Amino acid sequence: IDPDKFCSLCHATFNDPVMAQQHYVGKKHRKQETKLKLMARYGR
RNA sequence: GCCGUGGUCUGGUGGCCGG
RNA sequence: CCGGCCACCAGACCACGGC
Ligand SMILES: [Zn+2]
Repeated sequence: IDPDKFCSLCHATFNDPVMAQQHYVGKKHRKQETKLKLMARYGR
């Protein structure tokens, strides 16, 4: 089953089931949110 | 010079789907 | 066994900031 998904934190779109889950628990996403969150939080 | 994120590329493993 | 897909790990390259 292929459920469309989107990684707002990385601007990446998903098509495959494992394609999404694998990325959500990945390195290039967890640390990505860190820099993104910092930018948004510091942008005030 | 190193450190942290990001992106592509290079190699190893696994899963999703079909034949 | 083969093909479309993602992650994890390390290397090369570059942008930013810290020391
Ligand atoms: Zn992500």
